[PDB]
Amino acid sequence: KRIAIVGAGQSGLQLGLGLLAAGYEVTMFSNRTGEDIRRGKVMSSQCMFDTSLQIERDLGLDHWASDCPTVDGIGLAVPHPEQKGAKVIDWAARLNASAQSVDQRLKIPAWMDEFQKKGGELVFKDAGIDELEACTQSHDLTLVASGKGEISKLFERDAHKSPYDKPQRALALTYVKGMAPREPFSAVCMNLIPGVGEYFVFPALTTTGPCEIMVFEGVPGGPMDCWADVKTPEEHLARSKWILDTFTPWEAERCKDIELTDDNGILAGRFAPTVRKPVATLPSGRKVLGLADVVVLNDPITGQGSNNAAKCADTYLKSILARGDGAADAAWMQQTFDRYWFGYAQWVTQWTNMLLAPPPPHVLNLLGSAGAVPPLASAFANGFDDPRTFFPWFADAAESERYIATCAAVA
Amino acid sequence: KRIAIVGAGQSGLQLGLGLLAAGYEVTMFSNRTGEDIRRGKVMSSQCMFDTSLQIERDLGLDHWASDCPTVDGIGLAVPHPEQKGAKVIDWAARLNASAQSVDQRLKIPAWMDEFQKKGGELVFKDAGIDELEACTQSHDLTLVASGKGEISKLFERDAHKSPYDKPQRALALTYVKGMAPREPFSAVCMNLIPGVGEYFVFPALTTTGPCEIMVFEGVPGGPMDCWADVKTPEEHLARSKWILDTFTPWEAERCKDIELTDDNGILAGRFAPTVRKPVATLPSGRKVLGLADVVVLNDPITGQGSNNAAKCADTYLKSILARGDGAADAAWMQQTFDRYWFGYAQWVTQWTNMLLAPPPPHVLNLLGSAGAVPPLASAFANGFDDPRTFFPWFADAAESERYIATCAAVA
Ligand SMILES: Cc1cc2nc3c(=O)[nH]c(=O)nc-3n(C[C@H](O)[C@H](O)[C@H](O)COP(=O)(O)OP(=O)(O)OC[C@H]3O[C@@H](n4cnc5c(N)ncnc54)[C@H](O)[C@@H]3O)c2cc1C
Ligand SMILES: Cc1cc2nc3c(=O)[nH]c(=O)nc-3n(C[C@H](O)[C@H](O)[C@H](O)COP(=O)(O)OP(=O)(O)OC[C@H]3O[C@@H](n4cnc5c(N)ncnc54)[C@H](O)[C@@H]3O)c2cc1C
Ligand SMILES: CSc1ccccc1
Ligand SMILES: CSc1ccccc1
Repeated sequence: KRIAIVGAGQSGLQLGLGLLAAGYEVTMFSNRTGEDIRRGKVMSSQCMFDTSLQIERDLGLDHWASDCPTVDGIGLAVPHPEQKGAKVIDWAARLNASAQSVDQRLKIPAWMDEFQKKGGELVFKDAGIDELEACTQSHDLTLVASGKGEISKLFERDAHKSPYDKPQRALALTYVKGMAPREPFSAVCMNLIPGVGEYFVFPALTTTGPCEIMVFEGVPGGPMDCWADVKTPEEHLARSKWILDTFTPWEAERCKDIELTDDNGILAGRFAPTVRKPVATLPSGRKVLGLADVVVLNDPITGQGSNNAAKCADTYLKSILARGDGAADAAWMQQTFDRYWFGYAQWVTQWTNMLLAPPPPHVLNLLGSAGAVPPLASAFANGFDDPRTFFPWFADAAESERYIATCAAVA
Repeated sequence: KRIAIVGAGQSGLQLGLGLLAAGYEVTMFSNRTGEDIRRGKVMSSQCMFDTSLQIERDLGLDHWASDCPTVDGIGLAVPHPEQKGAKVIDWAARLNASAQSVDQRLKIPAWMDEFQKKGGELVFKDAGIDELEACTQSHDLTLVASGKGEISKLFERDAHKSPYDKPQRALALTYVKGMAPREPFSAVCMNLIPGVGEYFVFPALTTTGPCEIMVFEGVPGGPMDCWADVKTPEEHLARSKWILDTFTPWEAERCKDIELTDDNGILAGRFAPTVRKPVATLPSGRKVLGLADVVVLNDPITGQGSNNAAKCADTYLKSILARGDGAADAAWMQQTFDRYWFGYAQWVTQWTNMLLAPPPPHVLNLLGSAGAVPPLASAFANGFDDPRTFFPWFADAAESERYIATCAAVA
């Protein structure tokens, strides 16, 4: 009945609040104050689809639902190789239920406040092995929910579940005000630049109100691997507009008057997709369980990290509650992760790792057919809510043709 | 806001009650009265695992939860080829949360009563095309939830999702009183007779109170394809005991004083696993959507039909509620099924169709290893709650060896 969590992030706080509500005692380690998180740099574009949002609703944690703009569809565009400034693919499809992007700068600090108000023990320290050794002696279970923090490397990389050992994209974020709203409905507007990268943009809620978030992913060494020489916010905004002018002029028409939401509404970085073994053993022989990005870390190209974090914390909470007074031993830890991985995250991860690679012919045919077969576009869009629904037709050519036929027959 | 359902069974009634609670008008066609169902022959062994049970809880429909015996684990035994009357494999593992088997003779008629009390329109008739033509003119959506009824063949068989066109097992059920309870916990006791068939037994609740349900599955033409000459209840009970004496004498020790719960607590039959296309078009050109066993029908060897029905009706209810005033057209119908199939039922179906075939070597090694690696036994047992968690390690030899290693490392 006493649980410790290292890392006051999305999964750690969602889990901790769920545990307090179920009557557990929870100790949490945070390496930052709430206000420094609110005013520091953005961490994500955190587009959460309806199933993830519902996990939050069900815990009573959808505190921004009324004020956050809804994201109501997915759009996909590809530049026309010949015609200047035109697209050869340009379609959209509605989500069956809205997505929402609530800035983690808002959400994480407010959930830290709620955690304390609900009786959690917040401890402020950059935690290391010594804190984990202490926690495992005074608590029935200790989780590491540290995201991309260095302590996450305590867990052993799972080579067989990690096909990549290098970053597959160069990343940047720019949060802006003044973008022309998308009509007639909002969407994740996905621009796929063949051989170069991707630009995604959608509305969100941040610390100065509603905005849109521009998301840039560049094939390393290509024209959109282009943030190294950017050293000021102003240079960042300018490089952002430069990308749209150069590769997606249709989107640049929406951005004639964009400004940064704030000077810290920017980010640039990269990382390798990595899966890790969930059970780490400390020097003392005691054991800790990794959560969410500590054990399954994906490139953001499919917008699944925050969705994975919510779904992972839900699965771990259910497993803790079902265990009761049972021992939180390594077997239980491993089985808890196994259910998440084999039941769900392996399919999110396989799909995302496929999309980082160059698209094979059957995939380009799927993307093209979706522009003329609205049921297939709808399947694409709503697959973002449960990427299991892409298999096997997205990854295999013969099955892709069968599914196109199924969709065509009901259009 | 007006919905018609043909077939007053598990999925149709669960869906109908969910719809009434959400404010819809629901018309339902039943081909039997509630009392004739309560007193007629058994229809299933309906072992529902925790996720399915929770769908019922969440709708307020767990009316027997306190009185039904819990099923708390899974056991697996294989006879020893040499040693007489002994087993070469004999292990068990606890379920993380209980399963329960509430006889459909109890559940379906009580839910019919509740359906009427909550304002549903129950119509008593053996429905055919004429009723479907009428319903599609007076309702916004018409579903066919007819199980193995003849009208289910209105929907087109999906050859590519149906590897079998003949029954793979000869089936029988015997509901009994007086069986020695399993100690120290209850379980689905699975007896795998190599090359012959399977005997499963577990506690349940029926119309005369708590019982156990014996489940017999025989490879066609083999020693357990043995119900053709049985023509009375007494002969049925006797043939049931004969099987245990001949192939599972360890189970016969529990059955020295068993009696039928009632003369209609017996069943024998067979059918081919079949998947169908979800959208059927009537002579008028109007369309209907199939539900649960109408579109995905599996052999009962994995105990998944009632679980699939609950999960299918949950997915369809969520899809209806999300649609709102949107058209219930063929595309929406097809996408609703697609989410069920690609997201979930394809994996239940692939797993079950593999187990009907002879077990390959890596599978026999998995079953053997589970007796000495408790984390692998636990994975087997709790996989019954979400068969997605068997992939890819159950179906591929190299991945099975990797998972055995993972389980061994935390034992
Ligand atoms: C550029 C980018 C774009 C993204 N876009 C999306 C999107 O559109 N949709 C989506 O679903 N996901 C998106 N994500 C992913 C998502 O933001 C993360 O996957 C999610 O935050 C993971 O939650 P978590 O709990 O695992 O980690 P985090 O939310 O990162 O929480 C980890 C916390 O632990 C802290 N910590 C680290 N080390 C220690 C320590 N020693 N002691 C104490 N605390 C420590 C960290 O500082 C942090 O506060 C994006 C990510 C990036 C980088
Ligand atoms: C031997 C056996 C053992 C089983 N064991 C298990 C187990 O342990 N666990 C498990 O999870 N599942 C088990 N099942 C499967 C499970 O019982 C079914 O999959 C489940 O009942 C399917 O629900 P449904 O709504 O699709 O169909 P049903 O529950 O069968 O409902 C269909 C209804 O429609 C009626 N109907 C048919 N035609 C018409 C018509 N023209 N008009 C009106 N009504 C009509 C039928 O009479 C019936 O009442 C077993 C099945 C069998 C046969
Ligand atoms: C930031 S990349 C992405 C893709 C899809 C949905 C949301 C975000
Ligand atoms: C009736 S076969 C079976 C198998 C597993 C669980 C329940 C039933």
